[PDB]
Amino acid sequence: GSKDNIKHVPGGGSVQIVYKPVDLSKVT
Repeated sequence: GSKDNIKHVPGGGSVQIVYKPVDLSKVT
């Protein structure tokens, strides 16, 4: 019913490290 089932990746971490490493600890 479907072609080759082509994969699409709108987002797979491609977005850019959204999770910021904690910078607050850095302040000390």
